[PDB]
Amino acid sequence: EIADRMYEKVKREMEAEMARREEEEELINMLRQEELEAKRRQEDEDRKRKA
Amino acid sequence: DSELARWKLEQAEGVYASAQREPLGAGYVRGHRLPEGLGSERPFGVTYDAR
Amino acid sequence: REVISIHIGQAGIQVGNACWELYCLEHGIQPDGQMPDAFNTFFSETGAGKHVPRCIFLDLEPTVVDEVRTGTYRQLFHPEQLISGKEDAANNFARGHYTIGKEIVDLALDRIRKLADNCTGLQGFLVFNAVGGGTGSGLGSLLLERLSVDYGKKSKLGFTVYPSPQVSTAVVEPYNSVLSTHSLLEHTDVAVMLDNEAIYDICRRSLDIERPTYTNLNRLIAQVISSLTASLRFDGALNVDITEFQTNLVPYPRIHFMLSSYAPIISAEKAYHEQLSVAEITNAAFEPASMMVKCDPRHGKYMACCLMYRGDVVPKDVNASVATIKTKRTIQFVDWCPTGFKCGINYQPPTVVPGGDLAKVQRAVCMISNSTAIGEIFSRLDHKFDLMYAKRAFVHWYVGEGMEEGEFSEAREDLAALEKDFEEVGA
Amino acid sequence: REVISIHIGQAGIQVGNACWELYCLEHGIQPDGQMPDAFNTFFSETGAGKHVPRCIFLDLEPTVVDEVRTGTYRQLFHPEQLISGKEDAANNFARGHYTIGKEIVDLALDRIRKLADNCTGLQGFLVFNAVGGGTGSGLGSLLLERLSVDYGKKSKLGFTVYPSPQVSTAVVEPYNSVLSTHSLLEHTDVAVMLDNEAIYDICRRSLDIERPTYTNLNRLIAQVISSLTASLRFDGALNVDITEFQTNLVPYPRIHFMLSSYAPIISAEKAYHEQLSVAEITNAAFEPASMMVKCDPRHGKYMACCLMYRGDVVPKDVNASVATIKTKRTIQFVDWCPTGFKCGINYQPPTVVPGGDLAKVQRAVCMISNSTAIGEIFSRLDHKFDLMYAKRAFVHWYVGEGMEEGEFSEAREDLAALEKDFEEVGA
Amino acid sequence: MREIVHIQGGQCGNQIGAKFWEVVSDEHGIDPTGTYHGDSDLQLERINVYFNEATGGRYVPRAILMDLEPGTMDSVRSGPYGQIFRPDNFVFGQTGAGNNWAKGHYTEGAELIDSVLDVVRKEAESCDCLQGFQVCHSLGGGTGSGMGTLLISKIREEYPDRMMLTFSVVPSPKVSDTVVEPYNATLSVHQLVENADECMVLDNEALYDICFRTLKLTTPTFGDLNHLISAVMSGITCCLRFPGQLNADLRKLAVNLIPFPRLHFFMVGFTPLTSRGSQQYRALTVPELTQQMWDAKNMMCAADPRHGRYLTASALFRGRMSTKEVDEQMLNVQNKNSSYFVEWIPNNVKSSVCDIPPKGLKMSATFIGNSTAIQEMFKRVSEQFTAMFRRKAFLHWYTGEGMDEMEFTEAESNMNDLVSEYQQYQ
Amino acid sequence: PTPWMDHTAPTARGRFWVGTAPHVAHDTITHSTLRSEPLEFQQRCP
Ligand SMILES: Nc1nc2c(ncn2[C@@H]2O[C@H](COP(=O)(O)OP(=O)(O)OP(=O)(O)O)[C@@H](O)[C@H]2O)c(=O)[nH]1
Ligand SMILES: Nc1nc2c(ncn2[C@@H]2O[C@H](COP(=O)(O)OP(=O)(O)OP(=O)(O)O)[C@@H](O)[C@H]2O)c(=O)[nH]1
Ligand SMILES: Nc1nc2c(ncn2[C@@H]2O[C@H](COP(=O)(O)OP(=O)(O)O)[C@@H](O)[C@H]2O)c(=O)[nH]1
Ligand SMILES: [Mg+2]
Ligand SMILES: [Mg+2]
Repeated sequence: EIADRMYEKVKREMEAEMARREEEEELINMLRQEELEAKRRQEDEDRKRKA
Repeated sequence: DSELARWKLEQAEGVYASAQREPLGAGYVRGHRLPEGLGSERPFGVTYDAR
Repeated sequence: REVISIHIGQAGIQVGNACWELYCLEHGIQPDGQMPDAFNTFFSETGAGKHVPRCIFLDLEPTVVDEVRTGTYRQLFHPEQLISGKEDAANNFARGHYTIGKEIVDLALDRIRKLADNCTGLQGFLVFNAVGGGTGSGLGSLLLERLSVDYGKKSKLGFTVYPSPQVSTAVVEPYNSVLSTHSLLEHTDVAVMLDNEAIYDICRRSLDIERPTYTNLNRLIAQVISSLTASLRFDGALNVDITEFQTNLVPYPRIHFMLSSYAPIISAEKAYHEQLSVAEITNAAFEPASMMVKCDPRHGKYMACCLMYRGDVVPKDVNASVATIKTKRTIQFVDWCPTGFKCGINYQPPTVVPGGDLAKVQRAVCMISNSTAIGEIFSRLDHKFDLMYAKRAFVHWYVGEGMEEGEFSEAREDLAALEKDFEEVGA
Repeated sequence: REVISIHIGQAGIQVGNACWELYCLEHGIQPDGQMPDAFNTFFSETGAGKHVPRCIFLDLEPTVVDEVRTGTYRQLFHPEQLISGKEDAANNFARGHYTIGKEIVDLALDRIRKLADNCTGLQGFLVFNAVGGGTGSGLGSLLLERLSVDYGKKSKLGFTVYPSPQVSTAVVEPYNSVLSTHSLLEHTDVAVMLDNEAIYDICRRSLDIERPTYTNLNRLIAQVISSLTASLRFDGALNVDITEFQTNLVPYPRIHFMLSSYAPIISAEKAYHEQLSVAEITNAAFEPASMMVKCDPRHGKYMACCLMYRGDVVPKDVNASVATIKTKRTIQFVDWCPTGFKCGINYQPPTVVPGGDLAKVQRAVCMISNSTAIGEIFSRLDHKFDLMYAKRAFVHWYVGEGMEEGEFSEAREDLAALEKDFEEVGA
Repeated sequence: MREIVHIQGGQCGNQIGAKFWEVVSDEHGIDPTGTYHGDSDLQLERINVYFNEATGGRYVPRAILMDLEPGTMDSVRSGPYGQIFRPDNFVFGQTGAGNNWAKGHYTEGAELIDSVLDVVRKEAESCDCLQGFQVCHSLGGGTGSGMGTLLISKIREEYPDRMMLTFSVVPSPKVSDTVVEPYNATLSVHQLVENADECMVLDNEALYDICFRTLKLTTPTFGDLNHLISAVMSGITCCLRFPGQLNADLRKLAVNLIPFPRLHFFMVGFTPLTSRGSQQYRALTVPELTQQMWDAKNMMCAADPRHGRYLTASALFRGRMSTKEVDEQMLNVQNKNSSYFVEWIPNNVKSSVCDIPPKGLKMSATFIGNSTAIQEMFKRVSEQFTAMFRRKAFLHWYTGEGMDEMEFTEAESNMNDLVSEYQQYQ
Repeated sequence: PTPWMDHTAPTARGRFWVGTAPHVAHDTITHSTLRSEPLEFQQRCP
């Protein structure tokens, strides 16, 4: 039964690590998206300038 | 020269690292959580009764 | 068993002013002066339920004294007991010993007289002064001289503050120090040195307070004084009174200069991690990383050591640790004293001051030793005295006040005689 | 019985960051420091509900140290125990052995002294370092030298990290390797080589992780360390302490360089499928496809072997398996000993770490042998040290720090003498 | 902790530094007002390397702008992140050297250097433990090269144990601005080889080539070029400002790259650089970054490194990467093209990893190669120097100021025997 | 409480080493002794 409780703990910690990794990678992609859209705005304002 | 502005200046510059590492009288705090009893009710160190 | 404490100079009265905050906290006295037997060595009950201390702050400049008279402890100190002159000696030994002392010392001593007459079982005196200044040096020496001719037989504990080697705040303090020692030799029975740089390095290293003001220094010095008088104030498993240091620490009538040390000086976070036991604080009390005087005991040999233990300490492990110390070979004793120790144990643990940086620990150690590194310190002050005196610099102020060259030369050879005594004793 | 662990360099304390994560999960200690006697060999129990490890992390650059100070294990490690210099040694042996060591080694040794005095039944020291870098090699040798002076008779397990032949990240690591060995010879008692390329191969082949970082490497290194101290921590059927490697594996005072290996390195899906027994892991621990150092022991002849066993294992079949190894002819032993093994059995199975790539395994093996293939590794490094020193490359950096060519020449010939020793004993 | 002081000379140096402080400030997340507004707390830990705390959350950079004409200062205060410099660090002359090395080294220096030395000395002792100085300047202009050069000599004379970086651009005949280019470049190099610890050679011709081919930009103004060099300088000091799995500061990079005390002229590259159109059609793998690193059309000098050998090389990576891929990629590039590397040093590649990528990328890289193809560029300059000095063209504007002929002969000899010893080690 | 009045504790009402306000006004010694209350001043001190 102690063995059973231990591998239960293992599964719990597995799920926890998965959740943390997911939220972190999401934040990273969000930062990337914001930097990309800033780039796009810089790209558009120069075309406005030339017009 | 006012309590408010004087306090807001410190509230603003509390983000500085030296402001937290050189508190004129306090000393470095480390922000460690203690087990709620070692500060006031119980004294630090190992305890074996003499009295 | 009663002892009175006088404070001379601007440094002395700031120190004892930290001390009395510690004392009222140790005995449960709120600063207004009433309780909500153990106290009777300091506070004499009088007036209406008032525990008024056996102490006189005396000084020439009224700035710090009336600062006390308006501070939080307005109601504690008897108003008459705070003697205040009108104008300073201004870092001038001659001015404090001949010009202004001549009007102030008689009033000081005949106060002292009626304090001692209110006293019953007077143990001794203990003075607080820094010998670098003018008032604490000059009229302090004059006060000790007239106290010695008044009583003589009563032990006088002198807790002096010497100037550090490199960190220094005055220019003529070599002159003041030399002239102060010339009387501190033959008047004080037991004199404890405490410079400021050593406490600076302690506050930086262990207490990790990096911008230390004078209060932090005065706070932990008050902890040391309270620690070596807790045997008188409270009953212990093995108590030693103020007469013991007279016998057990002074092997020769002129070798009385004692390094101090305290352990554990530890903050709140460093307490939650270190395990506080007896063997390691006994170790901690011996390295120069926790001494109150910036000197190198590895270059010196111990004469006699004394160990005050406060708090939860049993005699078994203190005997064990002292055994380990005597069996270590890093530190060495003189060939005269196989019994080079004197232990002491008291029950009451050291208290905490709110706003202070020391955590509440079960136990503490106050080491008071005797060595030859002090002989190295006096030669260090002697060199920097001789350099300035070779050009007769600053001498005209003393001569203009009324002193001359005779006592300069004779105080110089007196420290040279003390040096030869330390070199003769160490062998 | 206690053993303390010091970590030197960038690689050292990252190995510690994995080792102590493993120890805390083994003894059920949360990272905050308190459990919700087996621990007594690693954590001393201060006060009430708090265990603080017997370790010192040290480095010259503060980047990785205060990453630890701000990581998840802020409360576990004593604040003073983490030691950080002001500036790095920068891949420079002379700089990290004469310029900055002279400042840091005194504080380190005067800290381990009070850690030892806290300890009671000290078994020995075990050190963690990599010799390719500057901090690990230079002041690692300096620290080991003064430790040998201070204690000497106590054993010192050195788990060093040598540079791989072809996969390498630095340029002057041949200079640093040679100069570190020259003192690792006569200072360490028992030295274990760990190479990164072989661990990359293990993680690629067995663990099938095609993109391994340093975390995985340090994870299974911690598995090896924990496996060879598990005998001290927990009781088994046939236990073996730290002093036995000293005798059973070192036939000559200057031949102490042990290959290590581990089995079974098995992922989560390969366990629930392979049928694990003692015979196959005793086999698998002997193939070069599962050693921790990239060398071919097929070329070498074994001197001695040590077999740690953890988990569900009986002495019968481990005896039968080692009999099969002794009777196989694909590996050969040296004639200088007919008895080439030392078994060891402990009951507790190896624990699993969350996020770790290994599975819950019933039983595991840690092999620590000694052969002549290590004599081949040293010659392989000696070749590329000659190549760069023949053109006097990079020498001006070390000479600028204050060294000369004498120590290069004498370290070179010292490695040649050691090469002579292995080819002589192999005969 | 470890401290870096910045020094910018000349018009090029000033505008490079303007983009530099823009990029670094954007990395540490500090606004153009001068207050922190970032997200992660990793940024706060290592901003003492580049900033000082002034008042109420005001971080001022540890930089010294220096030139001889107010126009550059106006262009500094005009753009954003121009209100964050301390105006006392605007140490600044009034007359203007103007493409005269003698003016920038004897006439105007004799009165500007005392003041710039005072400000740099105050900014040096203001911190605790210096790591080194970092100078961005040119080799063609006068107030940049000459003034910066004497400043280098004064600093190395006062602080000999501190590191020293010089981001210096060199003139190229294809993109040649002024006429006294070799007269200034030769003398400045002759002083750099005995004073500077190491130099990172840059040039505008290779930059225009990069923005043409890889970036596919239409109008490469100076903003983007200074943007590329700024990304390079952020990449080289990323190891100090952010924790990593393998740290490599300036000094260890130096000791890994410089085998002989006179061999310290590096060529630099940067990865990844892709056009906006082809920006999302690619993958982000360590092989993908490595093939763009070791490409010869990505070096930032007009010196094809495949025209010679490498002596040493380094690659600083940023991002969550697998170190095994890093090492095997470095080993593959070393084992395939074995002729491009020197034989008497095994494993000529130093590597390092930091876990924080630059803002906008998932995984970036910075290459620093100490090759022997630099003697091509130095011969390319010295042959123009001998062509002019053969008949003393333009010589009198230097001669009538204090400079004499033996100085030019010495610079010739020092340039000639330097490229001789590069050829020798080739 | 105020400074101008005495701060005496309720047990140490009237004693020798301590007193500045009258314990009891208009109580004769002989009166009290006949009432057999012990003379307050005679109580001892340490
Ligand atoms: N430990 C400690 N020393 C102090 C403190 N204040 C002053 N001192 C020392 O006192 C020495 C000089 O004497 P002061 O106390 O300042 O003045 P004085 O002794 O009264 O002499 P005068 O200035 O002439 O009145 C200096 O060297 C200080 O180190 C303090 O708060 N704590
Ligand atoms: N196995 C393993 N090796 C590592 C790790 N980190 C660094 N190394 C090795 O360390 C060697 C270089 O030394 P470092 O540990 O990085 O740095 P150092 O030893 O402190 O020397 P300095 O950089 O001068 O301070 C490289 O050859 C790496 O192989 C790690 O996490 N695991
Ligand atoms: N990358 C870049 N190069 C520049 C810039 N401004 C000038 N340069 C280069 O610098 C050289 C001229 O240097 P100059 O500014 O006159 O130096 P100074 O006169 O000493 O200040 C020319 O070859 C230009 O190519 C710039 O904004 N960016
Ligand atoms: Mg004074
Ligand atoms: Mg390192």
